[PDB]
Amino acid sequence: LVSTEAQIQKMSQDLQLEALTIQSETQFLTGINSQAANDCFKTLIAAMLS
Amino acid sequence: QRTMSLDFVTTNYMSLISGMWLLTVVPNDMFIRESLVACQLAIINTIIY
Repeated sequence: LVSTEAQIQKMSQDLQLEALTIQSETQFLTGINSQAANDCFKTLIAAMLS
Repeated sequence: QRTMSLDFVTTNYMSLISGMWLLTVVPNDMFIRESLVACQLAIINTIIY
């Protein structure tokens, strides 16, 4: 999920050069986002430690 | 003797069957090993296992 703001600018100026688009190798499903993977990783660890 | 490096997508099942043809013609001591493996593993996990 996470990267800095300028790396989005650093990855947009070479995206048309190096075509790496299906490197992530996943089948999409409706209701799948990365902000819930980052959320469920935190409410599984922090609900165990407390 | 310039070492090639394959690049492909795993969702393309035809690029893996046509990837069964390079490795059986071009000798595998010529592809780079980080990309010879990930193409040999793509044929294994999808086509023949």
